[PDB]
Amino acid sequence: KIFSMLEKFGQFHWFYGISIGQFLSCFKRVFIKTRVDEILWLLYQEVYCQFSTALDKKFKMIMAMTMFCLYKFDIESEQYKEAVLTMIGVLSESSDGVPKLTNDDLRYLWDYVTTKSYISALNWFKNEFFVDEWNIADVVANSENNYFTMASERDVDGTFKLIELAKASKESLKIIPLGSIENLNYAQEEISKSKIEGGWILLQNIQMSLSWVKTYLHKHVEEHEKFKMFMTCHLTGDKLPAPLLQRTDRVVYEDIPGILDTVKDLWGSQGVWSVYCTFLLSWFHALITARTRLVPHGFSKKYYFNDCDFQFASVYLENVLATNSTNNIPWAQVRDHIATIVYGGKIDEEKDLEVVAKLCAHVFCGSDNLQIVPGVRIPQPLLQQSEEEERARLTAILSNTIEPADSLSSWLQLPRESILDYERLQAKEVASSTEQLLQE
Amino acid sequence: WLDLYGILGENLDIQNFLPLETSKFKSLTSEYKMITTRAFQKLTIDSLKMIKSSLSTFLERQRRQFPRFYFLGNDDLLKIIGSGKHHDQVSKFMKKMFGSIESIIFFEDSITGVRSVEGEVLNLNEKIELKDSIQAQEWLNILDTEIKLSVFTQFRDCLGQLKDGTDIEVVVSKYIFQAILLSAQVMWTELVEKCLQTNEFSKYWKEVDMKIKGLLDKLNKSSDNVKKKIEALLVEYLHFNNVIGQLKNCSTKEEARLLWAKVQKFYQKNDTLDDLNSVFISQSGYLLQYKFEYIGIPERLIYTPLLLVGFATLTDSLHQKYGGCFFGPAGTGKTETVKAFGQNLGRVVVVFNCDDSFDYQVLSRLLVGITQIGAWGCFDEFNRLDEKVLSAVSANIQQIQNGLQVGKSHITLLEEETPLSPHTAVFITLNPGYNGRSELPENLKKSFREFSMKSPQSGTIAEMILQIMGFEDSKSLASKIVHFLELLSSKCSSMNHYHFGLRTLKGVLRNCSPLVSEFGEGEKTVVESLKRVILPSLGDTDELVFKDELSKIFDSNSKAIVQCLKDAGQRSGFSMSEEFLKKCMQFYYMQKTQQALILVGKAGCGKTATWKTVIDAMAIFDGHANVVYVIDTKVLTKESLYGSMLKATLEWRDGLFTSILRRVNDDITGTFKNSRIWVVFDSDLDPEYVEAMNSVLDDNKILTLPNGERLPIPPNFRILFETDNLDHTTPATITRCGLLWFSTDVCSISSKIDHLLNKSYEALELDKLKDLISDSFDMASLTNIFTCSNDLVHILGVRTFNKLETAVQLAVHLISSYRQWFQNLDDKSLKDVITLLIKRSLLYALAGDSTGESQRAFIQTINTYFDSQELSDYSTIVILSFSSFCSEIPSVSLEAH
Ligand SMILES: Nc1ncnc2c1ncn2[C@@H]1O[C@H](COP(=O)(O)OP(=O)(O)OP(=O)(O)O)[C@@H](O)[C@H]1O
Ligand SMILES: Nc1ncnc2c1ncn2[C@@H]1O[C@H](COP(=O)(O)OP(=O)(O)O)[C@@H](O)[C@H]1O
Ligand SMILES: [Mg+2]
Repeated sequence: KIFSMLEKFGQFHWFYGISIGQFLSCFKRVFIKTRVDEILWLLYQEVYCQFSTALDKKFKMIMAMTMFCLYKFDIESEQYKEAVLTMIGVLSESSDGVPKLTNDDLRYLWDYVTTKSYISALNWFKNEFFVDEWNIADVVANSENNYFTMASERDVDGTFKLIELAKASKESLKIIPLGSIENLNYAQEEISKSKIEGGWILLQNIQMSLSWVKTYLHKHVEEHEKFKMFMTCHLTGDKLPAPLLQRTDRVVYEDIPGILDTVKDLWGSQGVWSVYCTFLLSWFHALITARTRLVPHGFSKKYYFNDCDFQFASVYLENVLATNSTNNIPWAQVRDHIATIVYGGKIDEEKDLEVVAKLCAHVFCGSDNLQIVPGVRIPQPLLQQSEEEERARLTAILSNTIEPADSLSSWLQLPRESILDYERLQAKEVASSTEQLLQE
Repeated sequence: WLDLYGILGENLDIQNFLPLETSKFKSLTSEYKMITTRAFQKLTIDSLKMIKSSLSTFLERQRRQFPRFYFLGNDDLLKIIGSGKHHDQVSKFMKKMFGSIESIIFFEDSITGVRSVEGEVLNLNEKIELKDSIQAQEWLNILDTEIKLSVFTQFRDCLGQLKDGTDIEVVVSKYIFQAILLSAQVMWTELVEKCLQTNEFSKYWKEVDMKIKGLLDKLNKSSDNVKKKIEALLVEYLHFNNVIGQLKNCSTKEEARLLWAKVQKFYQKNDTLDDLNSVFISQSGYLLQYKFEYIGIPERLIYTPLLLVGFATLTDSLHQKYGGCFFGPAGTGKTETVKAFGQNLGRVVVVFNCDDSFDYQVLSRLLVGITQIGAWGCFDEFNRLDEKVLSAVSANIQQIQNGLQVGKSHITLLEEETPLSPHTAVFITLNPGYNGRSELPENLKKSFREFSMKSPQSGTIAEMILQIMGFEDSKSLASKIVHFLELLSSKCSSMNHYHFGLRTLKGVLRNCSPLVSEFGEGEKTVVESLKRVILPSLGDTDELVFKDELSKIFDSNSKAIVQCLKDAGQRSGFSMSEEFLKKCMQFYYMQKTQQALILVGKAGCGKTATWKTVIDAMAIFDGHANVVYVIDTKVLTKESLYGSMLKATLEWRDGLFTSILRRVNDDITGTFKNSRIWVVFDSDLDPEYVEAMNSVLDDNKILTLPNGERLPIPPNFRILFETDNLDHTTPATITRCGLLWFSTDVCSISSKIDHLLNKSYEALELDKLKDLISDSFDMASLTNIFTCSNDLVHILGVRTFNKLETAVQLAVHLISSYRQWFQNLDDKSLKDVITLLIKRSLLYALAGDSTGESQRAFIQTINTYFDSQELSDYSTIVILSFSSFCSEIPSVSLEAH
């Protein structure tokens, strides 16, 4: 059943095709890492963790929801299945009706969906059933394969994540972009060299040398343990070869859809005042990246905010704090620079400039007590503490922060109706896909 | 031969580098000496071109010796290395290798100084002595160092004088512009910092105001060098006055400090013993180092808030050795912002017009050219590169940035290790969201910092520039100009080529600058400039909208040029109508200031006639000779228009346009000294063909070849575009060109008929026949016939205005053929024969592309619209009497086989 689902996803998009070697390797890894039902449960968790990273966010939640549906329909009774069907129906706006009262999880999801929290309802299945997730690092670490390919939408790249992975594993990359004869020749020479004594190689934009990819890369993957190959492709580009794709692990790098998760990621990617300014910058970047995905009302267009903007704003903050030791830090200067220079260069519309200026005014007000989100308040640093204690305090105040189910509107300070429209459209598409998928 | 003898036959210890090439040179020298002796008493050129193949590595090493040779062609490299003792061929390449330096002043085998493009003279601190045995690169290196040292010495002297308390009006007449600029800006930032130490700003505001008034008063009585110097100092001093006024209007101290941190501040170190690195430029906390390269007297940019924010983001990008990226629509000030930033940082920015023909090797060669020099690279129109090339050069750009950040000495690009100068940087300016342009991959876009400049501040630019010419009323006039442009953009028919951004305003200012000599500094001048720039590009109803709005928002001889155009039209046979002469006036007044012009209209509307007769009028008016190089754009491939690099041996083959540009640049025979050169692109305006000329069309006036050559565009070198529609033409091409729109035909039917008859008669007693043919073309019946022709069904639909070619040519040719039997008949018979023949010609010229029934209908209507001899469906003339086709059929008896 899971295998048929996976080839249905492969029918949906050319990047999501699944071979039998990967699935059987996953089945072996299940035993590598009431007994038959427990084996089934570990199978479900391992296959979800492995094949979630090969899909973008909508297909992630689609597969998570239909897989939890399959498992619980096997385990539970018929009334539970009818309740799940009618709750997906009211999620899909196809069948409207209250589910039959019986345990407790269904009540939680009923409270999630009656409060018009569609995103919470979609992600509640990931919250409850699947208790593990895999990033790029976990995929590369837990793979016996020798070759990797990475796919992402245009105007977003995960090359810096692979660079961070290489620095974490104390390896060496060799960025060889594709597109010209000299680059192809140097790629062949480096491939031979790093096959005969090891080392990592990363190939950029492999969908732009498709003839070379179809010949040389196919015949080389077809035929040192400290050697790895990374490839970068686009989801909306040309069709990569199926025999090449099924022999390489596939990872889809997309921005983290959460807010507190983005703050935690940017905080884990790293005097006292530099730590405070880095914390505020990470919060600002997470909030603006959460806001930029609401196309019609969050911004006037679709804007990208990558690690380069965070790096440049952090460098500017360090430069200001080092060159102003009098501790009367010019918050107006920092606000104007970040809202106008670093994060505002990409912005072309004046209303979006106004809203980024308002966001910078909210996050960099320079007050002793700042309520950056309606739940969490951060104090200013004292004059008798150190860097380690400040980092511990800010990590503790991040851990105690709990993201509510209404964080897409209240945290971004936006009207509810646009959030209702966006979440309703997203949930309707996801539930229509899983209703077309689950019945067959 | 001279180049070969210079590189090998004259220099000592230079033949041992390549002994095989030395032997080949000796054999060719013997053969050519024998040939020259035989001539003094083909194969040689082929042998020379063969032995240039081994000279490629020698030239590459020579370019490694002096890195600025990368901006020169191989032929120019041969010329400069072969200049063993002449020492004049080297001076002609100063503009190619430096950009701001035109030639070197020589005085009795010694270097006195260098001269800028604008005529400014920079005198070196010490004269450079040249010996016979020295080759080019050593004394070019020491001249390069001496230019920077001289610029610093002049800056230090001017800054000491300004610290001494003297007025700037006495020092502007003594030093170069860059020294005055840097010293004045250091004094300005020191005085503003001292005023910021207190709460007092009004006294320095008054001081700066009366300094500006004194400079404006002394402007009118100064030489052209002093005129340009004073104008640039007014640009900078108006920036000073705006900043001081903004600081005075500030309510509190903290916002005053923020506003001060938002603006450039040029300081000077007092402890470092290195003279060339004593000046550092501060902005928003960051510090950038001056380079003291010779700049000259450029056309300085008005310091708009958008320009200041762009400078801030460029400084923020270059503090981490990243790239500068500017994205937005056309005519917004991206490349000019980059160039003004470079001129503020004391170095000439080298601009590259990227193209689809720029493959990985070409772009990487330009990268190793500019990183070895240390120059700043403005990759103009970076979208035009292919996506594969954009992906491929990402590694090279990343290596450049990594070497700049980590302070590495060498970088490995194109399989060769070359030194990395630490003063280099990369800038790109691109226009997203246009048809037929590639998209930058994210792995490349993460190496640049983009900054949107969609909306410039045209009001401030107009106000300050009109103040610089010295208009009595500037604020109200600039506000009226900007409001007029906005309401003209809002109240006109929204067709694709109506663009009213910054470029047309700036063209209005360039047209108003030399028009005050005849209209005076006032509102009449600006309304005349507005007419002369904007009216030729508007339609018919939009012309009425323009006139009504001009009368609403603004209150309000050239006989010689009209006489010259009338004479030219009489010689060419055209008719000086109202519309034709209006288009001639529009083209002449628009080309008087604008170099590149696009002529747009229907097929056969009068474009070629217009520009040919205006060129004839200019030639007969000024007396200057004129050459025209009409190039069919889409007939030739891009590799045949600009040139292609032969990948077999990495040589450059000139395209047609580049060959014409090189021929007009070199000027071997001296005949292009006082001539105007028009190059006409009589084809469709393909974006891929004419956006490779983007740096050519705008104020850069330079053609960036793939092989690094930088051919300057002479002022007397104008480009004409002759097309039919602007459906696929991007606004980047439209705004750079003064457009001339042909809404209707410039010629009436009768005038076209008369012109065709006179031209055909000139292309051939004759007087009586010509008079009878002219009288036979009865225009009163002709217009009815032409109006009745519009009701037919036509295959290969052509308007009836352009069928007069066929009719007139057929009639004249058939009359000339029948002229043999025209001396033995009566006048009435001749008139009837000519009338019948012209009726047949008109039938087969107008309805000849119609069916049999339609041709019968048309021959009936041409019979009833003309006593005259009746033309039938099978009427003909036999050897001179009327007959039919029935009696002309020969009997045919075909055999079986
Ligand atoms: N003022 C005029 N007086 C007489 N003849 C004229 C006049 N203007 C145009 N013509 C005639 O119009 C005809 C077509 O015009 P013209 O040669 O200018 O075409 P064009 O603009 O070059 O067309 P295309 O779209 O083919 O480039 C020519 O034969 C020319 O003689
Ligand atoms: N202060 C100024 N700021 C911006 N542009 C100016 C200024 N003064 C004059 N200009 C004019 O604006 C034009 C800028 O062209 P630009 O937009 O840089 O070309 P591109 O679109 O290729 O970047 C130039 O033709 C220049 O004459
Ligand atoms: Mg540009």
